[PDB]
Amino acid sequence: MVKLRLKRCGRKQRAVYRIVAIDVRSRREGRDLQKVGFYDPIKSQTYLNVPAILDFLEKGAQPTETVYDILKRAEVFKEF
Amino acid sequence: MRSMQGKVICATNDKTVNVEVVRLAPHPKYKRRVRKKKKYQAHDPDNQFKVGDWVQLDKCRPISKTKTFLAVAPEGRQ
Amino acid sequence: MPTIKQLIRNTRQPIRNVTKSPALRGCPQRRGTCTRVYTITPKKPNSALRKVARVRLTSGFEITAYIPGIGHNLQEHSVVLVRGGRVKDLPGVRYHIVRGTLDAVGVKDRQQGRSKYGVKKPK
Amino acid sequence: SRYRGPRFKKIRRLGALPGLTNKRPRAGSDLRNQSRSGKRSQYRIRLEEKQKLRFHYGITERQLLKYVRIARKAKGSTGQVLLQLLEMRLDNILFRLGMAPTIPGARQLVNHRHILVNGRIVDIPSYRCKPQDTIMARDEQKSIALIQNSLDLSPREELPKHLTLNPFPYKGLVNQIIDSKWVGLKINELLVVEYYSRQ
RNA sequence: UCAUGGAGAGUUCGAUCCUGGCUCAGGAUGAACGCUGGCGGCAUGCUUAACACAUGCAAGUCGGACGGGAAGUGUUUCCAGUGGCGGACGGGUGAGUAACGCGUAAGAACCUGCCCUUGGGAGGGGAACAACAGCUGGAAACGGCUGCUAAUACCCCGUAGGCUGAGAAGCAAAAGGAGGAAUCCGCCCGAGGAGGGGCUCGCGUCUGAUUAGCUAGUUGGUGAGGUAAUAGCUUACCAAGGCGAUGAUCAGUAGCUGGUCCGAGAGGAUGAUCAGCCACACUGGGACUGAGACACGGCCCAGACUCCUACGGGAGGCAGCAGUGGGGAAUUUUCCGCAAUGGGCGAAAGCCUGACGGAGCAAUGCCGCGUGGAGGCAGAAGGCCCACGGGUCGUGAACUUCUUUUCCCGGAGAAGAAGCAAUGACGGUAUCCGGGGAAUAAGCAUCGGCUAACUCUGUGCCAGCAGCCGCGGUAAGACAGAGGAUGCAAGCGUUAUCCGGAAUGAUUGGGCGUAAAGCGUCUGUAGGUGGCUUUUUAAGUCCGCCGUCAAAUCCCAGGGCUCAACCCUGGACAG
Repeated sequence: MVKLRLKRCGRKQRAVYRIVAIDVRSRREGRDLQKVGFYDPIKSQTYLNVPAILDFLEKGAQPTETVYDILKRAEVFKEF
Repeated sequence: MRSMQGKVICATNDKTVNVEVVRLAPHPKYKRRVRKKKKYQAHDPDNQFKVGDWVQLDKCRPISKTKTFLAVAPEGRQ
Repeated sequence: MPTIKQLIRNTRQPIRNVTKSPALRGCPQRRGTCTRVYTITPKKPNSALRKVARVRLTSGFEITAYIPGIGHNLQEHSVVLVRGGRVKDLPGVRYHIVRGTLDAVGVKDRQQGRSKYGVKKPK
Repeated sequence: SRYRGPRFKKIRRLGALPGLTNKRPRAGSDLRNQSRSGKRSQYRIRLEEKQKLRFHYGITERQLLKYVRIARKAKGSTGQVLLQLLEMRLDNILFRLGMAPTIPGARQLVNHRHILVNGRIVDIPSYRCKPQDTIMARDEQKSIALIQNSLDLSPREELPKHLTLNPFPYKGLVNQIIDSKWVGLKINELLVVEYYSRQ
């Protein structure tokens, strides 16, 4: 399926990452149905948009490694 | 979408009618309302359309190369 | 020309900005091969001996190009680098030759405006 | 660049550039030839309002095109907003607070990294200040009293209403963006604005 | 309130008004060349020959599917082979393609391994094929008999909410592995969904009439086949249709679009990097497997070309990354790393990624910064010019102090890396602290009008300049030099391409008595526009709501890099 994954969105030596739920066959910087999330590893926030991640994980788009690790920081996981 | 109402041109083919469809269109650079005609092949198993009647085209499964519509009847609210 | 039908046929179109250099036809300046290094005269109001090199280009044309500056090294079958720009006085000369580039030396002893003539700094 | 050059030339040509590069008036031993006789084209007049602006703030002219594009880009009197984006320039403020005698003095005084702003150091003269800021010295500048020399010889002219100079704790802050009346230099905004219409 | 936008000038003539053309002032380049050249941040880097390509690398993985063997001496690491997925993604180029290829908007006739949800099932047998051993052919590339072997590999029987058929009837499947177990990964048959594809259609999609007819599987219909699915997709027969002067057919050009640039605006030109879709992979043509290709680094054939050969034969596709050669005015390093991110495989460990993350060179561009700050008797040395009085270079320098962005010499020193720890190519980079020291750092155009800047010496229709007008035949504000000035600034100029100016293709916005221009006049087809009142539908029109026009860009407002460039978050008018 769809695989919720980051994409690099920034300058050189910056690493401002989006969390996009695109199809896994696409290149890493493509297009999404809905670009759900944010991750700034230098130091800043991470907007998550919980209902849409629950929509796609409720559908069954498995995430990658560190997207899943961000999803294990917060308490997003509910099986409903 | 909409149907495409228009006159029947010539029905000398079984289950098949040519239909002129008249369409107003704004010409792009100059702002008038130019008509463009485009004629189609529609399907009818009943083939109950003579020359000169006017029908409404609705999209269906393609029947031949050109025959991709079947036309039934307009509503007729005058 | 009414808005109706003499003009949603077409007005007309102007052609282009017509090319002011029919050679050089890719882009700005192009390597040349000297064929003649003769000298012609301008039209009637002027009076000079202007020294032009008729030059074959790498494009596929052959064209008579002007040689700027005072001194010139250009003998038969040398290599130059022509550029655009119309010398008015000479009928037919459409082009210039860059000085200081390949096998066409800079002008002798010039100390005002050297970048147009390919002479490095003195002093 | 800086232009770093002969500068009474620019004062004789452009008229007296106020404060910038001198408090001394020009031609103390000079001007005894060269009648203008009254012929000056209008393009020379608008050009001299360019360089009356450009030398008085020490800008690169390409950067002045940049400030005009931002000045058009903002909403309002572009003749005034150009003299808001060139007043809240940092070394113009350090000039205006008397932290340096001249504007090359303030530009060099901020190149060698002697200014903290809100407690953080700013190494660049083209920094645009904001309302409610904080402009101080460096911690070594209570041992390096160059700023105190400038504040010693300065206080003939006081301050315009954005500034607030604190005497010994050396802090200057701007309450709000400077008003046109507030702008120190005397020139016509329309003349400069019209000149850049061509681009 | 809205408004954030619109400049002229030269040249026809003894002069004037006007038409009209040319030329310039403004931006932008993926740019090129010349002169000059300190640093930093972020981008960009064959536009030409889709032209050949040396060398290395660019796609693997799984021993927890299976059999063997080969190092290590119960224990583990490997391995060619059979299998499983991945090689259809990612990367590159724009030759073709004027067409549902693209863009946008609807639709029904379909498929879909991996991915979630869900209903049921896995008994019984059996034959080999690699590997391997032997013989043997070849220089190699590869083989060829003889035997033998295992499986999630193949075959058969039974069983099936599936299929065929009107029913009658029949038909169809399985695979084990890991673990002590627990259980987990699987497998087979179904049923949905998401995503991905395959089709169809409305509308938009370059020029040329000095290209006017085209089309006979052509356009329909049926029957037979065929496709995952509709279909002249294909075939036999019947019908004569179908397209076109609103440009068919032919010829030529061109990847397309979010966008970029310009313009006041309407819109004009254009499609590099960024991103989506298409097509190609030496030139052609085929098919095979799989879910999915007619497959860039797969197979087979033909053609051309290069290499090897022991002369019989083989091998090959850089428009992957670096690189060489040619062409060109012109476009870089045969670099480091999987640390992140994203892929592929695996139960995990991990492995592989020239994608990507970085680094190097180049002022190729955009932005920021410096080459000193303050004082400097108004006295001297000098250049140039002068009615020889002087002026101007010039506070400029010299000279006195202050400072160290940068520079040199030392110390420290990151985050980026993800809560088990460890895990960094970048790199001892960024940044900070200390010690000297004005030290290490300004050029290039122009100065007749547009167009800011001017005098002097030399030249004498010569040398030359020139964007247009035109200067140059002895005192040239136009050539050459000096001085001075101007504008710019690590850039400055020339050229080329595009838009503006240009209302010089005109809807906004032009004209036709004489300036370029009314057919010689008339009839009339197509087509265009059209009197008044009343009534009806709403196609146009207008208003509300809703869907969509990807993300990035532009606009507004915040936020982050010391600011800016750039990056990021949110929002939206238009249309």
